[PDB]
Amino acid sequence: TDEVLVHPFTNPPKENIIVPPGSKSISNRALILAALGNGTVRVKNLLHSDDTKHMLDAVASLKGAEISTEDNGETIVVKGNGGNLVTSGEELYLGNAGTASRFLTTVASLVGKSQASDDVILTGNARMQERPIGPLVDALRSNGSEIEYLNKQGSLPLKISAGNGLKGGRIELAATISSQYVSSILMCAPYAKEPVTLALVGGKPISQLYIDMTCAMMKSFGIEVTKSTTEEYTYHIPKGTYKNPSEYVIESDASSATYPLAFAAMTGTSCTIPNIGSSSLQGDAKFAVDVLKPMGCKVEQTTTSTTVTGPPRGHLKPLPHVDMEPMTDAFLTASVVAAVAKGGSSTSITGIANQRVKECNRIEAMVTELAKFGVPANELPDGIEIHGIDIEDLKTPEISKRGVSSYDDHRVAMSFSLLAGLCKEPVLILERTWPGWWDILHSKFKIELD
Ligand SMILES: O=C(O)C1=C[C@@H](OP(=O)(O)O)[C@@H](O)[C@H](O)C1
Repeated sequence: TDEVLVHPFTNPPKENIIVPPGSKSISNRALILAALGNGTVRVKNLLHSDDTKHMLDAVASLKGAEISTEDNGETIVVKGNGGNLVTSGEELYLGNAGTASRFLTTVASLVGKSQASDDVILTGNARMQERPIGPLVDALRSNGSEIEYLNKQGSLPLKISAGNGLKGGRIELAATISSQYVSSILMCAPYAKEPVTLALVGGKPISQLYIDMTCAMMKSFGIEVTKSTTEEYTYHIPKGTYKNPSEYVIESDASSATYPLAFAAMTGTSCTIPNIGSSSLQGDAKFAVDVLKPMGCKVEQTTTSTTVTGPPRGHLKPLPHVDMEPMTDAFLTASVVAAVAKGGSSTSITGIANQRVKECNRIEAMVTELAKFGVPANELPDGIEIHGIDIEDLKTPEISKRGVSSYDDHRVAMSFSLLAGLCKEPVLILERTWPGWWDILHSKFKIELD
């Protein structure tokens, strides 16, 4: 963790066009779906990260899916043959890419034998080898997979016997566990022998929006999942093969999009995200229309683009109540916008209890740091209540608590960098995804730093 001193947004540019990096969640799914699909797909706007880099090399190794890059590595070309994969004999090294290991574990259960090997080995580093993966291994074994823990019980490394495939039919999966286990099974379900009924048991899953994103992406690749008539969390997946589209563009990250949009809202300037609109797979795409618009912003949104122009500085309106369940990651951004919407009514955000168990307690972190700016705030039973003030923010002193703590949480720091820009003197962010945001502050918004 490092330090960054954000200078006031003294005279921002009038208009600004920002294309955020691609979504991580969408990037990771697209590579699995393309590897299993039939046809050659050019994947654009992929987010390069631990998952994708390890995923890319893992798919490269398996026989039956070919990976290459074009246009200076910005285009990933995947040619699938319809999911007829065979072992290379190479151990697939996944580092500590948690999502890749969950997705690839079920892919490996589909792989056929070769003369080099009768199995697929999935490995990773020491942190990988402490990650629990039991609930997924249990469900695949229950469906005919043969999986051996090669080191510690319940984690990678895994040896998955090839040539077995998945029986299909009913697969039961506990609902308390990561949605990434559900998603991992959904994407491989069409390749089971028998059509799959994926029934979550033991309660309601928490990250339902990410299950829905997997289903919608599956539909883009030619396979429509259907929900049960009597069970909200039972999914019926046809047997089939994905049809790879000629091109698939990874949506830019709509959560990251909220920070430049909030900048425009908060400075009385204009920001356009030219490739994120109302047809987005991501709930956070609704931030502009469901948060910034009621708060006094002039907002236009087409199916694929979003433009936000804030009201004059100091003129944001409090949003008396907003349910941010469809977009919980954007509540930190909503909170700093609300901090300068003078009331009147407070801004009350509910539906974000799940946001209390992330890197830090983000609700608690937001209340405590807001106090440092002179912004009253308090927790609600289901969220947060912000008592916005005039842009008479507390003037910042040097080397005497000018530090805003980010609690090692990426989003907390980016949110408070916006509020920092509205103060009368520079503000230092302490204990500081999207490294380019700090670059974009200086290159696009032309904000001085350090
Ligand atoms: O499938 C995905 O891409 C994601 C599902 C969620 O995981 P959990 O269901 O474990 O919360 C989310 O927290 C994570 O950031 C990404």
